[PDB]
Amino acid sequence: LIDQLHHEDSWRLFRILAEFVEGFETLSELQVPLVSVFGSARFGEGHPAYEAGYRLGRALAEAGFGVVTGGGPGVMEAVNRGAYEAGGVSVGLNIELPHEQKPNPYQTHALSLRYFFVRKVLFVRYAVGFVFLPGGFGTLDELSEVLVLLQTEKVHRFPVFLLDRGYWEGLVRWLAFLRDQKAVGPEDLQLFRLTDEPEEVVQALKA
Amino acid sequence: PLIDQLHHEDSWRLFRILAEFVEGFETLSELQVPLVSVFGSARFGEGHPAYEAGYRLGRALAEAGFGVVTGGGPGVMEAVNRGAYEAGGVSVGLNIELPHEQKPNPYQTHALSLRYFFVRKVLFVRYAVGFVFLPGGFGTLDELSEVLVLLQTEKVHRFPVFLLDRGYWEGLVRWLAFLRDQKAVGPEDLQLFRLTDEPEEVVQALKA
Amino acid sequence: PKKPLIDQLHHEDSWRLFRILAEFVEGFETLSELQVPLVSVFGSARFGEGHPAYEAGYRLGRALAEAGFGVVTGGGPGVMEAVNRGAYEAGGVSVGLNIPNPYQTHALSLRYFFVRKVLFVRYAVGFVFLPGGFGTLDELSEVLVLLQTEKVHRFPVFLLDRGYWEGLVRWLAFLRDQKAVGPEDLQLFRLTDEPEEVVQALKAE
Amino acid sequence: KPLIDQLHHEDSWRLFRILAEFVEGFETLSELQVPLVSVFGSARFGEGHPAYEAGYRLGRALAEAGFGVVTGGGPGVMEAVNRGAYEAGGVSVGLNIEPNPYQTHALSLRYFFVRKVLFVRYAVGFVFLPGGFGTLDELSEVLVLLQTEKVHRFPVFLLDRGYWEGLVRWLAFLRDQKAVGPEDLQLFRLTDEPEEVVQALKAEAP
Amino acid sequence: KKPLIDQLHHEDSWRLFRILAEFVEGFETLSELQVPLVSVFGSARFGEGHPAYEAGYRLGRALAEAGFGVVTGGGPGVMEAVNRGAYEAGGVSVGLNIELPNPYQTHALSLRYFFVRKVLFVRYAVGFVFLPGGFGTLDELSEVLVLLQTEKVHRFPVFLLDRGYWEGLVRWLAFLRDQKAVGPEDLQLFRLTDEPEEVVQALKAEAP
Amino acid sequence: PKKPLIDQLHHEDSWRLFRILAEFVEGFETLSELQVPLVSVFGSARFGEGHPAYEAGYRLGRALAEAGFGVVTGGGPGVMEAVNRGAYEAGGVSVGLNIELPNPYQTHALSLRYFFVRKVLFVRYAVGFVFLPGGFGTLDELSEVLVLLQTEKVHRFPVFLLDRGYWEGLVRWLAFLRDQKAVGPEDLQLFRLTDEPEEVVQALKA
Repeated sequence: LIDQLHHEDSWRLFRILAEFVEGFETLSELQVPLVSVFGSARFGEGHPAYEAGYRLGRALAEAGFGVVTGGGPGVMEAVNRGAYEAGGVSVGLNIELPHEQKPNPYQTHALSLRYFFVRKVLFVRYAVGFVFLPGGFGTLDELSEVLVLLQTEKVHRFPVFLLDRGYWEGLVRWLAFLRDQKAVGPEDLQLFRLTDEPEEVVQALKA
Repeated sequence: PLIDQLHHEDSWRLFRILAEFVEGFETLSELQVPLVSVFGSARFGEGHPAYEAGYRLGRALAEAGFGVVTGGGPGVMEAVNRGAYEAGGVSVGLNIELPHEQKPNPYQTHALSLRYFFVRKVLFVRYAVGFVFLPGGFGTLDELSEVLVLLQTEKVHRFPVFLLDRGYWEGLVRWLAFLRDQKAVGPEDLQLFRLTDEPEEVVQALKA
Repeated sequence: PKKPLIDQLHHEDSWRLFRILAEFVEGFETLSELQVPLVSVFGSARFGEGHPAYEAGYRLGRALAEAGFGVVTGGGPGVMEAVNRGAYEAGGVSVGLNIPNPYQTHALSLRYFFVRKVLFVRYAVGFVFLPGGFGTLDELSEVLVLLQTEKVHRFPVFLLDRGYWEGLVRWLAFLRDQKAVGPEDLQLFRLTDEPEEVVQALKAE
Repeated sequence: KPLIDQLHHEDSWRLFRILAEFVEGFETLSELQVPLVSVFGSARFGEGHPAYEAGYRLGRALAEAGFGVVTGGGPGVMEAVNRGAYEAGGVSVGLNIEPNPYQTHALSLRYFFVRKVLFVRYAVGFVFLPGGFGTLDELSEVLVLLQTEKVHRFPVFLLDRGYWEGLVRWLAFLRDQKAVGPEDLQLFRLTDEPEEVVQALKAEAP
Repeated sequence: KKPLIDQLHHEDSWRLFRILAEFVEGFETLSELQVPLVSVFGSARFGEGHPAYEAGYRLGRALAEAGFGVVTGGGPGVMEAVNRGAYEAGGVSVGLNIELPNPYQTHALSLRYFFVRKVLFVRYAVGFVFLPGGFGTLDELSEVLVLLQTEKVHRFPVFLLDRGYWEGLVRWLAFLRDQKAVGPEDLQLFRLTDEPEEVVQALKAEAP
Repeated sequence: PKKPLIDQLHHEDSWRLFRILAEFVEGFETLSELQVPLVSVFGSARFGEGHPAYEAGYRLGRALAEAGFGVVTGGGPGVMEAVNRGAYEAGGVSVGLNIELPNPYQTHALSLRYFFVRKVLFVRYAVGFVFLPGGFGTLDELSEVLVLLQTEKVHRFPVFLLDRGYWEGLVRWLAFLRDQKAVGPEDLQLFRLTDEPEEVVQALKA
């Protein structure tokens, strides 16, 4: 049987298990409500998405929320920074990639994960809401994931916001096409909300 | 006490999660044919273009010698499992347990029932030699965006990714091209997938 | 081909063990959430429609349901099916710990027999045994040991059909004569020919 | 508070204890390098009793024929079996339940169902001597497992014709009642001589 | 012919689960004891007749009568002396046996890993007594001193029986403090004493 | 108020144990993929630059890296840093098994949370072990090594104590243990005293 359980590669589960445990340990003991935030790892200082990210972080911490990001560069860094400097709780769920990049230096708690799926469960398990700033493959990845879990009711409902109407217009319309094709329910597009103001997102969560 | 702390951690959930991973590995590991993950709408039934196309793809892959792995649900997944099943090929369903349960189709040579989307998503890639996305909705988009990420960042081998039915994906691909003009995605990232109208082209690429 | 269940376990394959643990977790959630009092019943898997034990099984399930109790069986054919059927058709809560008859309100799907053994007693308010073979003797035997050694909370145990249990009960009296069992270990179970005497007894506790 | 009643779907640690016993038991038994015969008998019949003498001689002969013995590790007949095997230079295992001095290998278990798996997992044979509830409990489980094929097949022997007479005659009643298959009673053989048990086991082994 | 440690590999899951099992059983078994636990380690070679062995018995018994439970490495020699003394006195006698066990243990733990045994030795100890021994005893003593010095475990008195036997070692340790290799109060982590009675005496002076 | 590491181990918190198991996994992976022969080295964490111990450490590291060996230390300050620094600066592979809850001369810096995992990592791939003047930590590591070697719990490898003058008292006392018969005849041969890195290198070479 040595060959079977080998091709089974179950030993990979020790670390996967270590990652879940630490994650539950760390996130479950936080005292403030957690808001998961996402955005481009590539939009740095100056970029509208970065500035909006920093303002989002700041406002969330000053409202009592803690922020959970991938702890990477770009708007993630901006969001961690905004909440960090404001003194709020700032979590980073760092993913280990073949083409790394150091974790931003604005994490109150920093978790280092090897698997996206563990990182994904941790983004949802303790969230009172999710906010998506302009991003790329990774951001769409997270979004589509939350949409499914909500639409299918696998996880309790929670507010989902997409910041910057013009950036997301393209996706929203295709989703409307999906609704026209009857691929998604008649009320499924109301699972998320578009806005151009961070302040508006925070007010909505503050309730 | 710590009893409260351990309670908030809610780790007893891992027993089931682990059982599903272990069972999933034991099962898929034993299969002896290259496995192709296939996705499509759970709502487009018999008669619908996506369904017929799915039936043809399922049948073609089995003929070529591949086993198909789907979410075991209705619509295109059913058609894909059926095409494979009826051509005598290995047909796998990674059925997901939902609040408003859809019934598992009857065309699965191997059926697994999972409570967790993430476990199911892992089993979908761990043993795949390719991915085919047929018209679908939120469920399909979620699988597509996940695999694209895994390929873009290179966490898994760059196996072939196909999107069947050009006109259907047009909106998404154009928006992705916009993500490119914005530099939110790499210059070559749109080459991670191939858009096509011909099931034959997909099977041919996988055979090659 | 595929080996017997127990033999599929190898000291090398440790992760496989979590499949057993998860079965316990799931089983405990499923049965503990139920609020009706749960009475376990075991009996022959070969006595079908028209057999005395089957008819008795049907009357028992019915009476138990009529009384507000829930019944827990092995979920198979024979007197087992009779009991789930009698309870089920009377509007009672019917549970089956399946290793399946179509008379189950809650059908548990279990891979391991020993998890079932634990589930039969973890929430038991009583346990009734009807005419059966090895499986029934197996289950009765374990229940006596478990109670005799106090590995589980105490509950009444009834054996239905005096003539049928006769030989075994007498042999047990012999074991007591030999001093293999304690002075009052045979007081762990009660003998009766009436499903009504079983329901009365349980209601009285 | 009873062991079973302490089991809750949320108290993970109690579930890990079950895991721990499965791990240490499979690890210990699997590495033994002699065919393993399980033995069960009265915990109450100490030296002087005919079952004890029978158990002592059985373990002895077992050890001498190159078999290892696996008992519950308690007093009485179990002690006698371990002792007879131990004093003959043989491997002598005790699956102690939460212990006689004649155990070359001693396991500490809290969960009965785990011990029950370990009793049969590597069993090449199973012998039952005169006993009480514990003995009836183990025997009847082995027969169910052999009957429904939940474990590889292995011989089962009952020792002391006069003591098991009531139980056997009744199993015949069961077969006649047809609550048991035609050759299900054939799953075991009733005997008086421990030496033939060992002889028959050697015959069923190459 | 393979040493325990060399059999560990990141892919050999079962051996890592045995490590898991030893922690689970070790912590459960010891945590449930309702008597103050005092760990004792000494020569596995010195037998009946030798002072160390004799003193082990007095220690074992005196501890049991003062209401303390004893935890030893569970082997022969002085280890067995302590187990026997406490046991025959009706006290709680624990053995952390290593599968390289004396019959005087109220609870016998089967251990294969030296590092799991080391943790279990101090996890619940309210005192540690060291009798004349060899490599094993020095090893366990060094461990305790480092864990205490370093605050890796809660504090507890440490006693060394037989001022003569330990003479060479304590002076060398004194040399270390002279050399600044150790801190100003690190030699205070232990005390020499000639009779078991004294240790049980100093112990009785503890938590109210 | 938090407590010392060990006291944070509760019997009810079973899942937290996988963090330890994961640590071993990662540890075994990191170290086993290295191709250079790994020599574990231990010494005082207090003796810094200028202290004979530190200077001896630097030369030992240099000597081992130049001879082709990779060094493995606890990764801290004092003689540890000295050793890593000597090998690192000589272009050798420098490894530190750091307990993080680390000196700048490490090619590979492992981050460990459990000190007991580290103890296994110090010997699992050891081709040899060198101990320099130190205190409680060094003696603790020496003892464990001697015990694991004595009872053959790990493959044999050379153990060297550098600075005869400093180890004198300990070695003298150990000889006393042999007179007392607490240790075996050949047991003291498990280690060797030396006043120079070069003897260590010529030895490892052979």
